[PDB]
Amino acid sequence: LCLSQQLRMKGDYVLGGLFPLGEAEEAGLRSRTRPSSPVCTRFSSNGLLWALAMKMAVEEINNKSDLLPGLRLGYDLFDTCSEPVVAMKPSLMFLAKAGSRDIAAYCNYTQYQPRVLAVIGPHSSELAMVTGKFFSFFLMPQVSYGASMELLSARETFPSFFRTVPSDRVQLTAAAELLQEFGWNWVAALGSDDEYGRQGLSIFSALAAARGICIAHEGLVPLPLGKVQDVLHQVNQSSVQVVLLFASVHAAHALFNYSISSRLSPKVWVASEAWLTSDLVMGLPGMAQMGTVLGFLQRGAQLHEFPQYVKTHLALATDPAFCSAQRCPQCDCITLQNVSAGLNHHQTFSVYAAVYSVAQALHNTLQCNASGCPAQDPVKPWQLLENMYNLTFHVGGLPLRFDSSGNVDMEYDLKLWVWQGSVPRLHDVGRFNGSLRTERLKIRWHTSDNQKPVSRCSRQCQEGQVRRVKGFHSCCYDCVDCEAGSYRQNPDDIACTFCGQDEWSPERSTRCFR
Amino acid sequence: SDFYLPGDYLLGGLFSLHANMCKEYEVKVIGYNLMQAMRFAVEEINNDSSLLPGVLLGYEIVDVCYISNNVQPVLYFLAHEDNLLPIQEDYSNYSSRVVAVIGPDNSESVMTVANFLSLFLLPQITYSAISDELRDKVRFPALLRTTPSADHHIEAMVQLMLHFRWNWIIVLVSNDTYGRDNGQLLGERVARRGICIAFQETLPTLQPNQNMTSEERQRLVTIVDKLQQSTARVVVVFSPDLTLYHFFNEVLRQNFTGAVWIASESWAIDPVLHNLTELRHLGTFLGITIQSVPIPGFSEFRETCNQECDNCLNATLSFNTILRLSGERVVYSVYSAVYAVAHALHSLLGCDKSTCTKRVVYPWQLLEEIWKVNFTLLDHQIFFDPQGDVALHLEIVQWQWDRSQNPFQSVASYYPLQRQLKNIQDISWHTINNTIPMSMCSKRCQSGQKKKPVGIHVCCFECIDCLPGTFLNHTEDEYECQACPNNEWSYQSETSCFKRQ
Ligand SMILES: COC(=O)[C@H](Cc1ccccc1)NC(=O)[C@H](CC(=O)O)NCCCc1ccc(OC)c(O)c1
Repeated sequence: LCLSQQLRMKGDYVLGGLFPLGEAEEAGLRSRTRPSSPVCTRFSSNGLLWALAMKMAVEEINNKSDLLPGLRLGYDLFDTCSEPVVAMKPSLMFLAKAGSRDIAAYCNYTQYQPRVLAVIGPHSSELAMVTGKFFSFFLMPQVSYGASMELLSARETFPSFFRTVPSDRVQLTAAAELLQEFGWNWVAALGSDDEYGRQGLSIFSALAAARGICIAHEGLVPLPLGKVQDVLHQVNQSSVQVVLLFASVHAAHALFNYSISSRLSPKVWVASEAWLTSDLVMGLPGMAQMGTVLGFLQRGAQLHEFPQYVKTHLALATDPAFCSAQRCPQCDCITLQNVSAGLNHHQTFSVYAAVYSVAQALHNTLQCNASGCPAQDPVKPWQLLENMYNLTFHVGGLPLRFDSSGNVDMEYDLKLWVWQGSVPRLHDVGRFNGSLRTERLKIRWHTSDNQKPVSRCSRQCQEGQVRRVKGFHSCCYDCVDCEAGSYRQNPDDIACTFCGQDEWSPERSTRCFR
Repeated sequence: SDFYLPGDYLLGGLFSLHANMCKEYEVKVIGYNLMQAMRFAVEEINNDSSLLPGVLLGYEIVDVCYISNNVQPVLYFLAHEDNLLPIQEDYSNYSSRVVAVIGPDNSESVMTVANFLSLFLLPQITYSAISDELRDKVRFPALLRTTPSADHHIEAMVQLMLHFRWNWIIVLVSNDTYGRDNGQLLGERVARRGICIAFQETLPTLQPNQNMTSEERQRLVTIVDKLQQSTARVVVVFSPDLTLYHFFNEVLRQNFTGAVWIASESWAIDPVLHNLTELRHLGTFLGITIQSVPIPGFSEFRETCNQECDNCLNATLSFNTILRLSGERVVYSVYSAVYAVAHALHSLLGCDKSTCTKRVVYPWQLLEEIWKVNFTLLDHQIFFDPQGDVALHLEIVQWQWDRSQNPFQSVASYYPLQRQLKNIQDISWHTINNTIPMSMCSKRCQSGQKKKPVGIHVCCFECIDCLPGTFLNHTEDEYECQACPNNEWSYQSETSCFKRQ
């Protein structure tokens, strides 16, 4: 076929694009002795899907007369093989002046002239950070699908970063609202042993303290053995019924595999989105015994016409007449057998929206009239940025907005797992848009009597009961009714003291008597 | 000016002269100290004809105060000697303006610069950057460190705690990477050894030049109240220095006393925190830092953008007193880094005592040679472990307030190759009669008295007598009593049974 050659498209303005067209060979991960650019060959469907989706979005912008009237908008896509080393080279290429192969050093770059107008950013948050630190110095506007880490919202370090997916803090505030509204206070929080889960733990630990939720244990579970046994043992020794599992897929898979292997107890699990789309996790045969699973999932329109477009253009890509119309081997050896699994992935909309945003931002920057654009000097990136920072735009007829933190405002659904025998299915229970609404009466529980489980702590005692502090931050108390025959001693002391040989006192007594 | 010196080969240097145009932030004494330290090192290497004959070794230095400006000096170092920088699939034949970079000291900027220099395999040596993830040579192939890792600092803390038998500690962490990562690492280390964390709390980020809000004050008040009511009197602190000035003042306002404070390497040697008079009331202050090695002749040497400093001399002229009393602890890292590059370069050129057969030094070859050096400086062997670390001695210090004495007294020495704490000397405690301070969740039980756990922490247990008809076999179990044989009895709390009908 001839499909790599389509990854570049001339125009009056050009969008840079970063996608994982390939994947690194997990078995090799060759270490480097000499400073050559690494190469990858292993194909992956979803990265190419997003690439085609971008091509589709730019094609739509070119077809329509309303946006960028009479201009030709192009694109320039490159393969980020998940490595910072691989991703950095095209990041530099984006900045080399037109026709050149060189990037001159300067003390300042508001004066400079890069060859692309904006960069559609990489999927993963690690590459998002690495490339954002570089791009933001040049004030190159970067619009990212996929990357959700909240650290990228900080404008003191990422002044030019935007994204069409909500950051983790929205999901975790929804989770905190869920915990508070249901009246649970005593919970355990596990993150995966990667920066996604660890930073999620930081965010959730900060959020919970504002609402009285006291974390019984704040643990991390490894990615690929005694560690999981220790973590689950400490969670089991805690009298916790509600567990937050903000994990990557493989870590959750391992945790549940061992929990089934250990005949673990059933519990309420609150799910990360990455786990919640659980096709390979929910297939574990023992999963039904683990207790009820809830989680917050994005809601957004699918790019309904996408599969037909992919069919059409992969049919065209093998037509030798179309070949009469560069940077990836094995991209030209792809047919629908390889690709036709991910066609429904919602990331395609986020990619689609991303392109639209830049187009609209340029359209507002040029101030093009509906009949045609005014005469203009070639627009610069830092000229887009100031108009883009407060944008409102329409994608598929849906309105969208960037606030100054760079995130889109988008709502979430509460999803519950329902067991059709051995088949688990996702079902809808509620909605979150800054406040939480739930169909409480529609939930089914794992307890034999189908009633809500209880997980909470007494945050104050009464009558001078014996107190013990508990919780990872020491914000819960457990209260003990000191038994008749011993007395409180000091009302803040750890334990009671016994009366004399001929003395006695009642229950909870702060005194001793005869 | 000091920031540039020509030569036949050049070293790049990144130093944080200001806190967080970097001049807008407050000048830091230690940053300027290390800035001049590198100058002394290069002066020595240019003087000694035996180390690099027929070669002048130059340097260029740029300020990196914080995560702000890090991209600029990297692009400025990598240029092809005329501000150009070609985009290549292979850089094997490329002459960068510097052959090596003496990189930053704060983890975020270190990683930021390393991710960029990794493309060219330009060797980077960083001083005093601790984060353990820097041991990953697949993620960071080009990076080496003249400092022990966070692993060793935490292990030294743990062995200090074990030696004086402290089971019950409070951990305070700043609201950023330095606090969070080291708090997690300490959490991993502590649990396996029988020590227990009473609770962990995140300190709110505050600045001495800024007014504290009432919300932040309430947060600090809550933390200090938790400190006040708890039985754990050992406090470990992971924070940059600036946050602490408010914190301790609040601690002083609430009349807290009697704790042992363990300072991590970020603030264990801060002169400014040391200067406050009232900290004497808060108990003993201990810290962990790399050992003093005296650089000979050094002190009387210290007496196109972001390459300047106006405040440095005026701000340093006062704290130079404390520096002169102190042990030059971090200077040796920079000194050794420059000497390591010098030896690797000498052997890369195949140079004799007489002359060097000069060649275009492509940085990847200099990295290949830097991996192999092994030599003595000031009677200490330096060579790189495969992960890129250099085995400097760690040292535990007590803060001493008899002014005009040495302000940071050595009390123990930690050897990393042996992973062991040794040569412990006297620590003068705050206690009423200079006894070792005590902290456990509960007191050790009497004989014949079994242990009953109070919570998740193994460190916490009640004591309960074994009843008549049972005895406690300490040698085999201690959490439950044992029944006496078929014709024996016991007198409640006792270790053994006796014969009775
Ligand atoms: C994010 O940085 C941190 O949180 C802190 C504080 C800091 C912030 C900004 C710039 C520099 C340091 N880092 C450290 O203490 C690093 C460990 C690491 O960061 O890997 N060990 C350095 C100990 C001697 C030191 C020399 C120079 C100093 O200033 C010029 C300074 O403050 C401390």
